[PDB]
Amino acid sequence: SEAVIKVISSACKTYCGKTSPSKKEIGAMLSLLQKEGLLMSPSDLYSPGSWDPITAALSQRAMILGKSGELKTWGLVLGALKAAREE
Repeated sequence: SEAVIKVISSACKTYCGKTSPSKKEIGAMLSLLQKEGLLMSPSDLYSPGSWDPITAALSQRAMILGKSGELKTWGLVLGALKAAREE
């Protein structure tokens, strides 16, 4: 909502680098992860046990609707966290 955008922006930069997303990207993806009912708060990203219902949905709408405007962001924000919760 304001902090998470940065709390995760620093992680993706250390797990991806320049390839990482942007404050504009994540910010938009978040609003979508809250409207779809997939998340109740921006801090929900700290729940690695909810990435399942959040990864299948995004990949489902993209494969079906034909647009991964939010997937490209999820995959990135995930590729970083997944590594942060492994060490």
